[PDB]
Amino acid sequence: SNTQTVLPFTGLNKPSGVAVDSAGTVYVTDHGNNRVVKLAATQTVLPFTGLNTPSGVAVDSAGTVWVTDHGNNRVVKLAAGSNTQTVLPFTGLNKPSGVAVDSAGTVYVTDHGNNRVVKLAAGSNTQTVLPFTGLNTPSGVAVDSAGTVWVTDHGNNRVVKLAAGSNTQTVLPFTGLNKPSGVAVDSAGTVYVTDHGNNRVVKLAAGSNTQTVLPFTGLNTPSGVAVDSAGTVWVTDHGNNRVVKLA
Repeated sequence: SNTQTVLPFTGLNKPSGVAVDSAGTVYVTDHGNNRVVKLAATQTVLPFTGLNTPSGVAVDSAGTVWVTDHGNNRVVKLAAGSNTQTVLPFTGLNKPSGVAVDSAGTVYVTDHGNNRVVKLAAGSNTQTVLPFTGLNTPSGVAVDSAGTVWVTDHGNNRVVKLAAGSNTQTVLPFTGLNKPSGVAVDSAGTVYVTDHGNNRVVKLAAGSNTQTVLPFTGLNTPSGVAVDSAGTVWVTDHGNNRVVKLA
């Protein structure tokens, strides 16, 4: 589509990240109000407590929600319907900026202050550090079925990926990025990036050597992106306190 729609969230303040689950429920981290809200396919506020500028959210097939609680250097999780949040046994995080979960329940976090990406396997209590190199203030992460990890390397204006069990980081052929802030990948392998400083969302179609600019209009400093099964793209339009979607 070429016409966006604005999602009917209310009272957002600098939304920072967005996730969509298999039933089309949209979750948003409302950075300026220290909360996470959700809209089923009238918003609901999830029962997190003591969040400090939440920066990213991910949701798995069971409906468990994970949030990077940036100002408290931690990752918190709510199981579906649960009333108590759990702090995950990550250690050493500094200003965590984003989170993604794969089909296996493995949790990946961009550890922005430490220029690294860390992961916690499902059923594991000990994190591992991924062998990215040269990151600077990584801002977002996405993971696909293959277990390939994509990261927006915000401080170097680039997007990098790491294949599963590999020592090989690939720089994706995006062009002219300015503080890329979020990344999403769809089942076809298409990669979508929010280009924060250029007020645009770009996309590298699977197989393509050059990026395409999605037809959003009016964005201001977009901060995060999620894609669903049907290729609908959701973007947190941070500067306008709103969330937009494009079919």
